[PDB]
Amino acid sequence: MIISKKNRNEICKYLFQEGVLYAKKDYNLAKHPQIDVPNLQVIKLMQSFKSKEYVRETFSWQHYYWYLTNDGIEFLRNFLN
Amino acid sequence: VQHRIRITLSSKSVKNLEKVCSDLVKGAKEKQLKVKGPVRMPTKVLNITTRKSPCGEGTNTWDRFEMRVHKRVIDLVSSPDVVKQITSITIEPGVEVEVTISD
Amino acid sequence: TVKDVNPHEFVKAYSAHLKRSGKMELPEWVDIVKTARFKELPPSDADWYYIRAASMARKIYLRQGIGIGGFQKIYGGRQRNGSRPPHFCKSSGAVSRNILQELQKMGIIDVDPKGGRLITSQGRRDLDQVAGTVP
Amino acid sequence: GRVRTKTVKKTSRQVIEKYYSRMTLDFHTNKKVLEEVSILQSKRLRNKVAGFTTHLMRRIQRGPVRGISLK
Amino acid sequence: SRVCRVCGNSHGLIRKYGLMCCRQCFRSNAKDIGFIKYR
Amino acid sequence: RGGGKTSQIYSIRQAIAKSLVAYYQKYVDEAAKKEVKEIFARYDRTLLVADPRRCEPKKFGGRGARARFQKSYR
Amino acid sequence: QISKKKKFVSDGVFYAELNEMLTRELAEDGYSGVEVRVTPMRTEIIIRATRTQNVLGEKGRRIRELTSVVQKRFNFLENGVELYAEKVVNRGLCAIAQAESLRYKLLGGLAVRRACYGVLRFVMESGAKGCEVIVSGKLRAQRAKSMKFKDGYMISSGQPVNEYIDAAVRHVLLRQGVLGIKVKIMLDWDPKGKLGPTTPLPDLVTIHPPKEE
RNA sequence: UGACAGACUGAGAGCUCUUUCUUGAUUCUAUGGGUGGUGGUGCAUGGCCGUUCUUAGUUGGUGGAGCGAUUUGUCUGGUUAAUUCCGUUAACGAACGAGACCUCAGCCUGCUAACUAGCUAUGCGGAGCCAUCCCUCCGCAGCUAGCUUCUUAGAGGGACUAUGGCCGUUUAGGCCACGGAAGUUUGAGGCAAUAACAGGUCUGUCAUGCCCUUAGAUGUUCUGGGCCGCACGCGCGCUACACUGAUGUAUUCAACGAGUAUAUAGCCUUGGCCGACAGGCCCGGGUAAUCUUGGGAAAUUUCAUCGUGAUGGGGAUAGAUCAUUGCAAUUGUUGGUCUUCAACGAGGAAUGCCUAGUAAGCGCGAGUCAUCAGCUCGCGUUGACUACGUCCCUGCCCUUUGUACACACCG
Ligand SMILES: [Mg+2]
Ligand SMILES: [Mg+2]
Ligand SMILES: [Mg+2]
Ligand SMILES: [Mg+2]
Ligand SMILES: [Mg+2]
Ligand SMILES: [Mg+2]
Ligand SMILES: [Mg+2]
Ligand SMILES: [Mg+2]
Ligand SMILES: [Mg+2]
Ligand SMILES: [Mg+2]
Ligand SMILES: [Mg+2]
Ligand SMILES: [Mg+2]
Ligand SMILES: [Mg+2]
Ligand SMILES: [Mg+2]
Ligand SMILES: [Mg+2]
Ligand SMILES: [Mg+2]
Ligand SMILES: [Zn+2]
Repeated sequence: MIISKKNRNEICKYLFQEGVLYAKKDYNLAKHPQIDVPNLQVIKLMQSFKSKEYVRETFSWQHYYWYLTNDGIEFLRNFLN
Repeated sequence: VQHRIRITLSSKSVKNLEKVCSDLVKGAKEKQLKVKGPVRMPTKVLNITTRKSPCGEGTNTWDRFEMRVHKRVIDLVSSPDVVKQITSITIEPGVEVEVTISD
Repeated sequence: TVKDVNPHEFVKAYSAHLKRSGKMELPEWVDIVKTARFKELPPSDADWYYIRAASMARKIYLRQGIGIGGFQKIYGGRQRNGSRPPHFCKSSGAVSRNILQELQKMGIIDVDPKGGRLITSQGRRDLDQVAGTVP
Repeated sequence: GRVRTKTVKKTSRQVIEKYYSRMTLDFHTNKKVLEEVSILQSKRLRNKVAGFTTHLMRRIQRGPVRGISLK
Repeated sequence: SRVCRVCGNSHGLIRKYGLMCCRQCFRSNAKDIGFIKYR
Repeated sequence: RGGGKTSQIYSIRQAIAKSLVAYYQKYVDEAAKKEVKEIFARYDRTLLVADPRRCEPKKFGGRGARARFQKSYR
Repeated sequence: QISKKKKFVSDGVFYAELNEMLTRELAEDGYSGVEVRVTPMRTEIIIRATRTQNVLGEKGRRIRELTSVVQKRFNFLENGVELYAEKVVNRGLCAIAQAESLRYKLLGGLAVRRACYGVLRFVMESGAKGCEVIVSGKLRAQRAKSMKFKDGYMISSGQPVNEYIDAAVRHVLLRQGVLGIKVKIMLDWDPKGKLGPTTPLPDLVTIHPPKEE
């Protein structure tokens, strides 16, 4: 994966402000609603948060629901705040 | 003073719609409105034919679904403050109400 | 009057009517066309154009707001597509148009508010009396 | 193909046992009688039952009869 | 360039009324979307 | 309004007959209407009473209300 | 602006998308259904389940995440749709929760015949006119064979199937196959409407006794 | 990590190179494990469906018989669409299936209403007329209705074989006759049992075990071809072999349904103009009983023209051209125009469906759809011959009977 600090931050802000995140499977939109991303980056960094179990993931028929955990709030709190 | 308002109401269920419309109607008659309805409108019948097999063999057998949508309207000769004086009572399940201010 | 008479002889009277009741203009392609895409031959009639006019005249007599497309639709018909199943095919519209401009330039009809073509009060007079002059 | 089934026939026997002097022979009386002495969920079953109890009445009103017990 | 809202399959859709499901996903979710089958 | 062509003829017959009997029954007399009904029902009964027959829906597995696709074993 | 046909279809699709997504989320809470209510200035999602504080999380947090994800996913005006999550008054009748309970009991390692009657006698005591269970797949042998378990009455044809049978289907992920679980449960007539449906079965008659005076 | 100039490659893919800027710990490498697969196995499975099976059949609890598998209940007869009932009765009492239930259609001048539906009457307005008024057809609006027949859809009612007759253990019922809209359960469907089949589907699924593949990929994306290639066989259909017809005028009547912000009018498309046609340009209407469309459908109906002729039946085959959809029409998308005018003389052995608004004839809508409907699913229009039986053939259900069969006579 190749991602900027900027893109990491604009997702990290958004998760710490909301707590949930929703993707879609339809790929190459270049704009996921509510953030600025082409949906590869969100799906895959959130996958990596899943691998490190910072977010619980209920795939729910190709819509990628990611619920942040209090395990991950400490991570993000130690990242931006 | 007394304006002309319309109430557009539709649902999926016969009983439930007939209960809601009669509730609004007797509400109107309690306040002695100039009320005209409930005019019944023809029922729109969405239909689908689907081959009920999921693989495509055996006897070609289809199944038909139909959603009926029942359309109703009532005319009220009132002021909208009276309209919200009335139309705040319980609305029964599944029925849908979309009051419109007319000419 | 017009409703009181057989639906054919009114057209037979009226076809000779707007032949002999003065005359008018007539575009110079009347003799080639099939008058509808699905047709096969030009009409056998020599005075087919006048009978077209008479029929459309009573259409407008007894209805208001008939269009360039509605006249196409009411004169279309069955199209045998070859080995394919036959269907419905609308007739040609530019034949109907110049009929409408003939009856318009004669004042038999005129364009309608709200769209369409309505009979003219005096065109009504023309059709009613020509129908009264039938058996 | 008009044979009444067991539900119809045994409601017939039970109702005409349980209520005799409050039914009559004229069909159309019996319908409403049964509407007020019974609870059902299909007006066609209701007529189906009345149409059989009426000639059960016809046979009883002349002679004796099977199972039903009348005082 | 069109798939099910359900299973992401591009064959046998039911595009009428904007269901955007395939004929099988529509049977699978048929009676809860509200296609009560009187007949 | 509606129907086909012969269907409309057969509606006109019916509506003329039924309007006649209604008009006599309400405005001439019941007994005088009796002769009219007995003449009409003497000629036929379908002048006065509608026909319950309709087009019945076509069932899958063959074009036709009561037909089916042609069947092949081999 | 949208037509009413499209309106009703999209609302039905929303209902179904919830009914499904709320399952993977509320699997380990005993999900049974959701009702959507349209109110003035508000829309409501009535999750109904069998354990409520663990669907709430601690101090109503989990419902907060769920309401946020619904808001966001369906693009609702904020404060638009809110969740209540109540408890099914009776638990032996909602076949979804019983099938799910059989699912966890059967996943955990509990024996199949033990698991099915652990559902079955519960359904019998809890006031149901009958119950059927079918388990199908590869249980202790490769060749597929299906076991049926019963107790009490049951209907299978005609209209009152829809008004009396609460039936569920679930798939289980046992290693070396998948177990299909059908659970059919008969309801009983409650004219109140509270527990079983209101209109009784079309074959029941009540010959009233002849009050005497 | 991305890249400018050129080769390469079609490629304005920086893949690979000459050229060194750019970005900065996001990686790359290697060790496990993942992930993904319209990959395999439907014979490892779920699920759903089809079929056995459109028939009427199946199973416990207690009791009887038997050492036993099993049997009884579930039946000798009568009746039935029916394991539907009467009844007989080592059986008694119960569960599914059948029936009941649901939907559409048929009836109501009875009820609730309805200017998004619609008569009716009056007022004017047009046209004809013993004309001056009237009488007839028309259009417009209403504090016209002691309007709702027509239209819509709610609640109900109605039909139960009720009455009568004959047959019947005068039981279950059956046949007949008035009456009624309805007397095959009124018609048509929906749902539909136990046990199965090694029935179909891993090519519907982030349904799925096992196995194969995991970067030089069966992953994914792109360009092009392919599924459509034709000695030939088979299956469902379309068009015809004409005159009970073809072509050309005129005449006029449905129902089902269908219509995404579709962006700068945009799916259905009205009206006006341009156009021989295809089709274009303009101002519009409708998220719909409002606009399309009160759907002006054909077949059919009259008037001629063809006059038994492979003819003007028939319209395959091909040439030339235009237009629309599409980023793209070639292996002709489709629709026109003009031309070519092919085989087909009522069809061999055999075989399919069908018992009343049914077959057959006719068109329309919908799915598919950027465009392509000879199909499939629905709708209406015209509308019959024969039959009301039988076990002869092909089967299904039950009983007795015989069996050396049980993957069960395809033994
Ligand atoms: Mg198989
Ligand atoms: Mg299977
Ligand atoms: Mg025993
Ligand atoms: Mg013993
Ligand atoms: Mg026993
Ligand atoms: Mg029937
Ligand atoms: Mg192919
Ligand atoms: Mg076929
Ligand atoms: Mg003709
Ligand atoms: Mg020809
Ligand atoms: Mg045969
Ligand atoms: Mg189409
Ligand atoms: Mg022998
Ligand atoms: Mg022997
Ligand atoms: Mg042997
Ligand atoms: Mg042999
Ligand atoms: Zn799908």
